[PDB]
Amino acid sequence: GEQLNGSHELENHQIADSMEFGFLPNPVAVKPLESPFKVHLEKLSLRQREDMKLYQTPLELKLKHSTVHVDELCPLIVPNVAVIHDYADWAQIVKHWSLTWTLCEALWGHLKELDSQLNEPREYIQILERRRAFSRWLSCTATPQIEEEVSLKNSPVEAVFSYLTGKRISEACSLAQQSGDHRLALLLSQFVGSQSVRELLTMQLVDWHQLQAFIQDERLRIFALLAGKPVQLSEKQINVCSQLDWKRSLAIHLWYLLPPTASISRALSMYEEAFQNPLRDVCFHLLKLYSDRHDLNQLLEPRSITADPLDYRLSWHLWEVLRALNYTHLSAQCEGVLQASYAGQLESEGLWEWAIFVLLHIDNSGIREKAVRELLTRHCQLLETPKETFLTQKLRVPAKWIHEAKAVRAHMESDKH
Amino acid sequence: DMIHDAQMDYYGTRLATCSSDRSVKIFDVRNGGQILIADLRGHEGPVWQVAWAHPMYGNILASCSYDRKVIIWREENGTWEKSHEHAGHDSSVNSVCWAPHDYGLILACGSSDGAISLLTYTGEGQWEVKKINNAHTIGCNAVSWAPAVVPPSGQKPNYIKRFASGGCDNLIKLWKEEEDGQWKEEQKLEAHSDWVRDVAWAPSIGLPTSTIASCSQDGRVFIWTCDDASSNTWSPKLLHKFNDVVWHVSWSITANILAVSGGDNKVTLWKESVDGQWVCISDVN
Repeated sequence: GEQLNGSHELENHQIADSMEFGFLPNPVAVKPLESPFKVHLEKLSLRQREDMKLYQTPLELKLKHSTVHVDELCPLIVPNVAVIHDYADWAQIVKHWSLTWTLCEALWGHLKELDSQLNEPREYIQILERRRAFSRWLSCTATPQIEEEVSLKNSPVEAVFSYLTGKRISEACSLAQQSGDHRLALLLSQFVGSQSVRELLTMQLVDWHQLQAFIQDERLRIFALLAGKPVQLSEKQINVCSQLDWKRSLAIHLWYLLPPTASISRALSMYEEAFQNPLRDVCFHLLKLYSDRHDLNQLLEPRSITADPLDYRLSWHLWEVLRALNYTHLSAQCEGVLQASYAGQLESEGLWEWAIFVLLHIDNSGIREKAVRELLTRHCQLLETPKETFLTQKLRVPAKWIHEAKAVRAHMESDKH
Repeated sequence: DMIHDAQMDYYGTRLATCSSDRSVKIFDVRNGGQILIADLRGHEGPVWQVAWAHPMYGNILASCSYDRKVIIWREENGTWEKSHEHAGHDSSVNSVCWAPHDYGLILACGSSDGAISLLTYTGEGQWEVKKINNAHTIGCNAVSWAPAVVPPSGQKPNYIKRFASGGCDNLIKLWKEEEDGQWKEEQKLEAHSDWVRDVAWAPSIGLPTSTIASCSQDGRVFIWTCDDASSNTWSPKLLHKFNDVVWHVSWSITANILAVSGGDNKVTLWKESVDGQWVCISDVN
């Protein structure tokens, strides 16, 4: 009768069963038939994927940089000195990830000029320095690619070209000298010279491509470079695009385009307009963001809705540095949204302390208060045990809030006051 | 044999459970290890869902059942006795839920007779029960509370006190505590082609864009949305459809990740992309 009775219950209930709901500190539990409870404490997978984050010391160091001023009621970050540069220490130089942070730093992070100067030219000098670092870095990545190609090249002239891609004028000049291409060698030294020599050279190319039954393919390429507009001119090294890394080509533009006339941003933009890059390539998107200086935010949203090359963490870190730096301007709401999911991604990890810290950089006071409050009380037990964790409450959590959550803990604990 | 619902305690310390054997077991999870603590038996029929009250009222846990009765078990020094019981419905009671701790200590129960009781607590062992007859046509399965939202004086605000609820009629009716004293059905939501199984009122990350999820026999999961405060507009959007029924749905707290339980004994996780379309982040188990 029990058997019949049970079946009776099921059909009316229309019961088939599986069950799952979020647990209070966002985990998931479903029915294990294997566990004795018949419930499984599922460690929610952490989307957040980054070694240093787990380590407590980075969080502490990170706090020192920030200056927390109260909101009116709650906390809020006011000065922040976070730099993409900082992250590098906590990363393998080899890792591509380090590359993204490093490049982002060279472009984005503020550059300091120790030497005193008159004033206005400082901007001029500073750009050169930044340009110098940036161009140098690109050469690092390109280097294996270029060198491999040169080793295979069966000519004297092509390599002289290849060295130039390397951004090594001197070696190319030397090779030219050795090759007997004496005249070319002299012209080569002109490179890195924004001089108006470009016009004469373009003239030479024009004259050639208006007759010139014969000119070496590579010699022309070198001339295309001195012209200053390598890929935006007629006798384009656009075709080269298939052959070399997009990055490799970008360097040529950066190195010879016309450094003085245009700013680093506009210049990079100039190159970018010419070629379309993999959407997925992270390194590439960063350049877009850099170049996009006038709609950085506007580009950011489309980067978001296209690929996920940017990790959740990076997006947040990027927004925060730029904002604090006054390097760029970003939507308060967009900035918060970026923060929220980061704060959440951290929470899922169980890194409540770190998660709380991030929550602080939230423009919306109402949202911040709710978010921080909810977390503090729920989690109050863990937050107490270490100084690093001590400092966390020390950040700017209101005193009432701290004890208040504590009180609730007591009632539950059944040991009060 | 087979459990039905099991929910972790606030402060993640205990873990109440209930299965079709009419037994409400409270385990304890310190360090990841499960350890029973009491087997509260008392239902003439299998227990369905179970919910922990807010530690602000001591340590309470309520469980409903197919026995048409609902039980509330208090705790006084290890003394897990039931301080109150309530059999105000004629048919089984598919679900229970507690109102956000600020409204007070209110408990919502949806039966299978198509009703909905609401136990409010008073000074002592007393409980008034404002009830809602014929709330759903063939019965009710889900009951979820709308997140406590705050609206120059010494007063604790009067909240909009809403709470959704799906049922056997396919409608997911929302509800509201009228200023005078009784609840009324602010709106209906008919997007499901068969029984609504569960309905979960996502918690507001302070954000005003309140959402709500539902799953039903048809095997579709909708995430109904409200574009702004005070505009009676709930525009459903389809999460996904499986060829088999979906039994439960729950919201992860921060990200608003949906745990979709149902279909092939499998449970799925979903997060709404920067694009608006919802995706499956992974497969559990």
